[PDB]
Amino acid sequence: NPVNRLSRLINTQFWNSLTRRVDLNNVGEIAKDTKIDTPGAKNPRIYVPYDCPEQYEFYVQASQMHPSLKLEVEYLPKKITAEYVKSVNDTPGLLALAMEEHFNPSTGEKTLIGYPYAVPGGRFNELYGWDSYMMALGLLEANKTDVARGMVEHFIFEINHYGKILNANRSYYLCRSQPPFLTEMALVVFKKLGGRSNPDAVDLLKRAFQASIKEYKTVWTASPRLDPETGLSRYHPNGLGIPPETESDHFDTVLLPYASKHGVTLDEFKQLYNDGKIKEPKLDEFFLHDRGVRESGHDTTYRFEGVCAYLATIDLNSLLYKYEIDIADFIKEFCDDKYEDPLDHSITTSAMWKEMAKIRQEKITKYMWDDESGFFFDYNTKIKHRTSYESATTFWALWAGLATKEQAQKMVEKALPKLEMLGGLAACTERSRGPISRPIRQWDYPFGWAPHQILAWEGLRSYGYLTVTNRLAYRWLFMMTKAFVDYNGIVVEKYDVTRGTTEGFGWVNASYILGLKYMNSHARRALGACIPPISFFSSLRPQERNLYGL
Repeated sequence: NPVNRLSRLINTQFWNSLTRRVDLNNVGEIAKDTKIDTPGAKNPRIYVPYDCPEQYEFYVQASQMHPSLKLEVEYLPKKITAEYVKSVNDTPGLLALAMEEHFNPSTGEKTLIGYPYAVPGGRFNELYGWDSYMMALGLLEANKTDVARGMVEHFIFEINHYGKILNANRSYYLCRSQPPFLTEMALVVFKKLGGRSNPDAVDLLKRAFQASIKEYKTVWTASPRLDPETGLSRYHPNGLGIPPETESDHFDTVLLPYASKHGVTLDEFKQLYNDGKIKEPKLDEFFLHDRGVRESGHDTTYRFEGVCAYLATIDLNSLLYKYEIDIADFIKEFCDDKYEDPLDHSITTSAMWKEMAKIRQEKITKYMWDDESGFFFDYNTKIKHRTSYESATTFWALWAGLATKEQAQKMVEKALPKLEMLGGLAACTERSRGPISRPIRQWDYPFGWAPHQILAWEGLRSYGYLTVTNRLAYRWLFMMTKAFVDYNGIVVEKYDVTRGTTEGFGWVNASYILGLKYMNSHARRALGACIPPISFFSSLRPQERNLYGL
C-alpha cells in the first residue's frame, strides 16, 4: 500500500539519509563547498567563533588527521562586520556549530562530538534555517528526538556566537537570517522530552528562551529591520555588494545595463562594485531587496520582487507575535515573572510582554487587515501603503494566534477559496501573481509549498476549523501519493497544486507524516487507491462529508 511504503521510508531511511553529525573524519566531507569558485574556495575551510578555543583545537586536530584534504581552520573576528564578510567572499568557510561534551567514564578524558542535525536534501550539508523547524516536527513524530533537540542546540549557538539564526551555517550567510520559529520549536522539543519532569529539558527550554529573547531584542525589533513609524519589522539585512554564492550568470542581466553606463566590461563593473567604487544607488537598492528576499525564504516571488526590504509582511510579524506570547509564558512560569536580560540588565514582566503582543495585534490589524476580501495584506513602509497581493501566508496569523475569532471566520469564508486549488493551497492567487511572459517564480501560483500547508493546518485547527484542515490535508497527501506512484518512487521539492503528470526533501517528507496525523482509516484507504479529492468526498455519507467542511 503506497501511503504505508512512503510513510515507512520517510520515518526510517530518509531521515537517516538526511542526518549529519560532525566528528573528526567527516569534517572535510561536510565543509567541501562548490557553490563558490575562486582560488580561496579550493580547500575546505571551517571558521570558529573567537571565544571557542576548545572547539578550535578540535577542528585543528581534525585537520591534521586527514591532512590530504588541506582543511583550513580560521578563528573569526570578535566583531563580525558586513565589511568583513565581503572580504571572505573569496575564502569561504563552514561555520562551526554546537558541540556536546562527552567524557570517558573511568579515565575522565573530555571529548567533543557535534550535536546532530538534518539537511533539507541529500544534495546539501549545511544546517538551514526555518526548514529545520518543520523537519524537527517530522523527526519528533518519527521519534528521532535526538536530532530535533540537536538543532535547537545549534540555533542557540548560532544566536550566541553569530548573533542570529542563519540562512545556513556558511561564511557567506553571516549577514542574513531566516523566518524565526525558535520559540515553538523549543516548546515542542521541550514537551516531547518530558516537560517540567525532565530537568535536562527544563535547562534546554531556558537556554532556548534566553537566546530567543536575544534574537527578538537584537535582530527583529532593532534597526534596520524595525520600521519606527508603524512599529512593525521588515526583512532588511546588512551585507555588501553582489552575493557571492549565486549562479555566476545570475545577475549578469541586471548588471549589464549599468556596466555599460559606466563604460566597462561586466567583470570590471562587478569588481568595481564590490570594491565600493560605484555610486549607483538604485543598484545598491536592488541588491538590498535581493538580500531581503533571501531572508524571507520565499526565494523568489513577485510578492517581493524589488519591494521586499520595505515590506512589513504578515509573515514576519505573525511570527514575532508568536515570540511575544511564548516569551510572556516562559517568564510567568520559569522566571517568577521577573526576567532581567544579562546583556543589558533590562527588567521585563510577562504582563509587559503580553502588552507588546497586544499592540502588535492592533498594528497588524491596522495596516494589514482587509475585512472585505478576507486577507492580511503586507504593508509597504516607504510608499506607506498596503498591498493587493493575496498570499497563502495570511494563515500564519492563525498559526500565531493573533487574529480574532471574527477575523478568521472572514478569512476561511472569503480568502481560503481564492487559494484552495486541487492539491491544496497555492502560494498566492492567480490574480496576484500576474501574467507570465516575466518568467515564473517558484513561490507563486500554481506552486504550493510544504511549509504553507503545515502552518495553515495547525492554524486552522487552532481556531477550531479542523474540519477544514482535514479537507486541505487530503488534497495534499493525495497529490503527493499519486506522484510517488506515477513518478515511480520519487519525492519532489515543490508541487503544482493545480494539475499532475532518492533521499526525500526535508519539510516535504515532514509534511507527509504530519498530514497523515489528520487522516482516519477510511481516508488512508482511499489514499492508497489514489482516489482524487472530488471523487472521494463525493463517495461519502453526508454525515462524514461534514468531516471535510463539505
